[PDB]
Amino acid sequence: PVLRSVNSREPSQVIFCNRSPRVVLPVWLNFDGEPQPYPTLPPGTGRRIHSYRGHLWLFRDAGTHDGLLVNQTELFVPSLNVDGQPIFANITLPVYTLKERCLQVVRSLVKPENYRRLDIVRSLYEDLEDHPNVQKDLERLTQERIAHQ
Amino acid sequence: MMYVKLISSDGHEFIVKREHALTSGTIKAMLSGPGQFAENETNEVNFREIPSHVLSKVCMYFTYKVRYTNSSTEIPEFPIAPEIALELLMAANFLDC
Amino acid sequence: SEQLKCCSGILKEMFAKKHAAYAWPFYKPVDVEALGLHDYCDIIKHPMDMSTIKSKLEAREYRDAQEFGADVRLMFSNCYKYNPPDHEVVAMARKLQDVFEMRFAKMP
Amino acid sequence: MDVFLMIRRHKTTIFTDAKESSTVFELKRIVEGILKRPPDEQRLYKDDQLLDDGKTLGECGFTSQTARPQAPATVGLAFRADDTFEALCIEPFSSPPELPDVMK
Repeated sequence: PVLRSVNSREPSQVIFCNRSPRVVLPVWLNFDGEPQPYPTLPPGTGRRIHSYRGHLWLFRDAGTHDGLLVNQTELFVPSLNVDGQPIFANITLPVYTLKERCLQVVRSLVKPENYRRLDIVRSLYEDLEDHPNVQKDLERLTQERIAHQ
Repeated sequence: MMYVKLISSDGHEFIVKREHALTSGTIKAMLSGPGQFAENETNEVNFREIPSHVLSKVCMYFTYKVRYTNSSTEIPEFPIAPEIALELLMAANFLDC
Repeated sequence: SEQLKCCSGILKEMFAKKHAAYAWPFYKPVDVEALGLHDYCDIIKHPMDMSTIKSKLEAREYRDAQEFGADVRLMFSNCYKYNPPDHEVVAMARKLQDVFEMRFAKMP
Repeated sequence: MDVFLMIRRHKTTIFTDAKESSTVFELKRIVEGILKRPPDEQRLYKDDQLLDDGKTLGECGFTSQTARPQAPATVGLAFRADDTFEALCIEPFSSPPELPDVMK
C-alpha cells in the first residue's frame, strides 16, 4: 500500500494536542498499512509522544469515527526533530459540510435500525447508513495520492 | 460586497454576502448565468420549501464556513438542535453545501 | 582525574554515530509521558541516562572511575529490570553495555 | 476580533459582521449601503435597549464570545416614515415541528 509507516527506526518526539471538542482517537498506520488505535485524548488535552520519522498518523472522533484534521490536513508524518526540538500535531475539527454535519447529529439521535422510519428522501437513508470509516477514507486518500504522480 | 436575498417559504427575507451565499452549489448555479454565458445574473432566490427557521440556520452555516475554512485559528463545532436536524439535513442536501 | 578523563573518553564512544543504532534509547532521560509508562518511577528507584552521566562528569561529581562505572551499570540494570528478557530495548542495552564493558576493562 | 450579527426588522434579516471597536453609527452605515436608508432614519436595538450612535459594539455588549459566526447576535431595526420612528417589530422565524419519536 502507498499509505503506511516507514520502518525508519529513527525516533521523533511529537506533541499530540487536541484543540477539538471531540474525544480524539489517534490512529497509527503500521508497516503493512493497517490502522492501529492508540489511547484517546480528552478534548483540550495534550501529551508528548515517542514516535519515529516516516510514521503515518490520522485522527478521529473516538465515539463516531468522524474524520478530524491535524495541522490543517488529514495525515501526519513527522520529520526528524531538528537538533532535538519536538514536532507539533495540532488536532482540530475540520469545517464539515452542513450535510455531513447534519448526518452526524441525526446519527447521534437515531438507532441505525430506525433511520428508515425518518420522513426523508430515500437517498438520505443511504447517506445516514454510510458511517465514517477509516478503511474507506484510506482508499479515498490512496487514489488522491496516486493522482499526484 | 454584493449581497443577495434568500426568501424562505414563509416570506422571510435573508440578505447575505454574495460570496457567502456561493457556499451553496445550488445557489451558485441559480445566481450564475444560464449555463456557460454569465449574463442576466439574478439577485434574488426564492425557496418554496425551506422555512425561515431552517434558512436562517443555513445562512449561519455560510458565515461559519467562510470564516473558519482555511483558518489557522482553532475551529469550533457547528451546533444543531435536534428539532431542526431533520429539516436542515434536507436543506443541506438540496443546497449542496 | 587522570582516570576521570578516560571515563569521559568512554562516554564519548557510547555517543558515537557507529553505536547509534542501539545507543539512542539511553541518550537522554526516560520520558515516562512520551513512552506512556504509569509505573516506571515506582519500579526504578534511581533512573539514569548517558546525558545525566555526562553532566555529572562535567560537575566533577564522580569521586573515582568506580563511581562512574556504577552509574553506567545502573543505567543498564534499570533497563534489564523494568523490561522482559525478550524485549527489543533489552537487546540494544546489552549491545551498548558490550561497548562499555570492553573500554572500562582496559583502564590502567 | 470580529462580531457577527443578524440585523432584523419585520420579515427582513441581514447577516453581516463588524469589529468590537466599530460604533453603532458604522453599523447604520452598513445598513444604509444594503437597504438604501440613511443612519438618521435608522434606530438600532439590543433587545429592548436603544443603542447610542456613539457607543462601540463592544461597549453595547456584543463580544466575539456572544456574537459568533455560527450563533450571531441580534440587532433590532426600526425605520422612520411620516417623520417619526415606527415601533421595533421583528416577526419571529417559523417553529420547527415537534421532535419525531425515533429521535427521542
